[PDB]
Amino acid sequence: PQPETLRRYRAGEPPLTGSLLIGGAGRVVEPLRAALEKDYDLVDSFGGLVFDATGITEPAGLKGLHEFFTPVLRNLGRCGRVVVVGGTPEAAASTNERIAQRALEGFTRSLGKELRRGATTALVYLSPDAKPAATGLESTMRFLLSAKSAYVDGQVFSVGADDSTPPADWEKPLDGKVAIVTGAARGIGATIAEVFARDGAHVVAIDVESAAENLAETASKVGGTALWLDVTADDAVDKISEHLRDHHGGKADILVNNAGITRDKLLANMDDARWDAVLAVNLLAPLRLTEGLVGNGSIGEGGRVIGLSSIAGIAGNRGQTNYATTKAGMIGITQALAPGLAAKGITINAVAPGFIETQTREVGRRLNSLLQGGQPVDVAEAIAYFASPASNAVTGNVIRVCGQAMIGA
Amino acid sequence: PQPETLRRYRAGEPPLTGSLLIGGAGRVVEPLRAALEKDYDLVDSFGGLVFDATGITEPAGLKGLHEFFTPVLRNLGRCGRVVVVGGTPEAAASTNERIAQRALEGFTRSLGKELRRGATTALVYLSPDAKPAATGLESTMRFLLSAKSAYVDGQVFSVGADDSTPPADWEKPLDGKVAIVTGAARGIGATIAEVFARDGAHVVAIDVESAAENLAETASKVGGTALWLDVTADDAVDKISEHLRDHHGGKADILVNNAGITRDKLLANMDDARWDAVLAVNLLAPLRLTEGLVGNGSIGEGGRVIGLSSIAGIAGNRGQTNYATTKAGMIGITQALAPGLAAKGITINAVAPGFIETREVGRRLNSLLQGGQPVDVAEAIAYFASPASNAVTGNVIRVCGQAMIGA
Repeated sequence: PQPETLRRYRAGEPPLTGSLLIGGAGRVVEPLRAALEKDYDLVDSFGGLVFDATGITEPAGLKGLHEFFTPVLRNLGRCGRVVVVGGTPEAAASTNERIAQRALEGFTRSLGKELRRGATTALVYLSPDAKPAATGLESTMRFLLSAKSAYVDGQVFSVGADDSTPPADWEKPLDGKVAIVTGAARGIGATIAEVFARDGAHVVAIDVESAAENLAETASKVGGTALWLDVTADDAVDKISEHLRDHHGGKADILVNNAGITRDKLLANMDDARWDAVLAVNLLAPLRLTEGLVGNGSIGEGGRVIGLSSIAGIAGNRGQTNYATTKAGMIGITQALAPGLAAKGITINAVAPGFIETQTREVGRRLNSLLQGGQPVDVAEAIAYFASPASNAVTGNVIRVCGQAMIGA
Repeated sequence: PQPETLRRYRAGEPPLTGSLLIGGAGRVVEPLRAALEKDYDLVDSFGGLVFDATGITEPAGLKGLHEFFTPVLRNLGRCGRVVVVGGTPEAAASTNERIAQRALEGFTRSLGKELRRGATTALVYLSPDAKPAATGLESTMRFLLSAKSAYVDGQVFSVGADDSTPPADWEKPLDGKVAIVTGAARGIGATIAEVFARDGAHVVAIDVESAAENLAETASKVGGTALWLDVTADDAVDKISEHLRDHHGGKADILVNNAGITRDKLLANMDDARWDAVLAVNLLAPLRLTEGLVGNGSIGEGGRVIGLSSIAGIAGNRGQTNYATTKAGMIGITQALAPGLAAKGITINAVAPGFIETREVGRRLNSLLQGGQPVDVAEAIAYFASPASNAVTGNVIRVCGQAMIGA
């Protein structure tokens, strides 16, 4: 009983390898069909199973989940996508509807732990205030119903009421956009830059001076520019804005707060410098860069801020009272600023990676529904989803990229 | 690292095994000191370490956690208690403060994973509209700072703004209260009935007809009354109301929705009966009983509803799409009904047990290195049931020894 080689994004291929079945009842089934009609193969294997649960307003109606899924799970293909779409529970028209809509999460997390051959589950809630066409839902569904979401599993997405505008080209969604990526010389940051450039964006790649030639290498590979910077410095916002003005028209559309450090130590053995330095790089700097780049006009309307939280921030981790406080605080930034940024036309989100390959580890690779570690592209893809200019109805969200890792809160 | 023999509640014993250090800065350290002064040993080990974080309004201020805890952890006693008290992040007076208070949860859960010898952590949030005396905070701090909270670890408790009255005797907190406990013939339900009776309550023990014999025994052993019936039936609310009318002036103070069943099957193989039975017992019935008993005034002002969720309903489990959906549903009832019930002076909360002895892998995969005991789940429920926990509602607390599994 072993790990599937996971399907990942490749130019030119259809989003799903099988057909797309949209079932259930409520307000989303018909407009989603109309929207996905021309790029997806509507009803082969099922590449995708979508259930509209928005019509379920009492716990007695949860039966529809069973009635829809049980006959069709046999036909779900390799790396197939299961998504349940509900109404935001707090916004339901009754306490019965709230209970039912909330119950949907026990279902989708459980079904993630049953699906085979790299297939995944997700739960998406849509505001009851979205218009009937649900154009604000489309970027979320397109990311989920595709190879891009390869390592995102068992999670919950929250879409608001606003309408969206599709990008000129769904395969080039970040075309014309300027994106700043911190910690961009290596690892996940370098890959965010890559996936960003692939989607059409011009990247400002930031890292510390010691990451020298590595930062130039990334910058060259992605067709962007290298900016050598300590993000904790008093003058970081000024220097970032100066580079924007000198090389990118004074604006950025996107900021990815990817740079991060660990200094693991048990609390009983913790020193001031290890606490402070991790707090400075991981929490204080992304807060200062977000408030300062928005505040000086560098990032404005249509803007996107994505932070890197992590599983240790949600579940805790031994020797990481410093790091986990900062990753929990990243979630705080994301939740606290979302209402203010909305008022300025900016979204803010966070991606929380689990076990991702590449510079005990055995357990860490195995302990998830997908039976394997993730790849840096898997995290980059979740982050580009949020960066989309059609993702304006997504804000306040924290999405683990973890293979449905067992560990949590 | 070996598992510790966990200290559990026994009468006449001190709540903590060493002294109680209360530190930090904000609106809570002083009034909390004043409240716990006569019943605790304020400052031989530390039996408890409480840090007031409410003063922290910026991320730069989180260093106070370390400055408080780091020097004193050396002396934290066996089965010791660490609690950080913060201010509800949603209610913060600035986005900086929300961010800093939100961040406290990475801190308490990571520290849960470091603490040795049985000792546990908790985060408590207190509404910024609570009065300076913080009397609504007292039931939660007293549960946490005692042996009763033995298997609760790494969790997050949410206290509102309302004042509270202490019971006449903190050791008999449910004296003169009437409690309905479903699924009470055996197991966790029978133990809830016992702990309730220990705490001075009159228990109305409910279970099914086939359990009539076992239910009678339990009722006699706790000094309560048995009432067998099928909680799914059209007449359940009537039979219970009728029973209350007879024995307890038509009124119950507490309802515990403990009855629940599993019919495990992968969804690909799920049949109608296995889905429907599990939904009916575990979700439909508790809801209908709550709404019914509230609806006819059997549960009124001072009321307490407590539901059994479980870790399955939070994290999911293979072969439990039915049972998980019901247990997430119980969290749904908790959260959805809290606002309207609060207007009637009733709280509603849920406990979500982890691995409880009643196999090798789930026993050990928690910070406490051991499975729980049915008493540990009972205590959590009795904590919410308290007449002094009226400022505690809409909470979901796991009783899992800080099991690694989660969402």
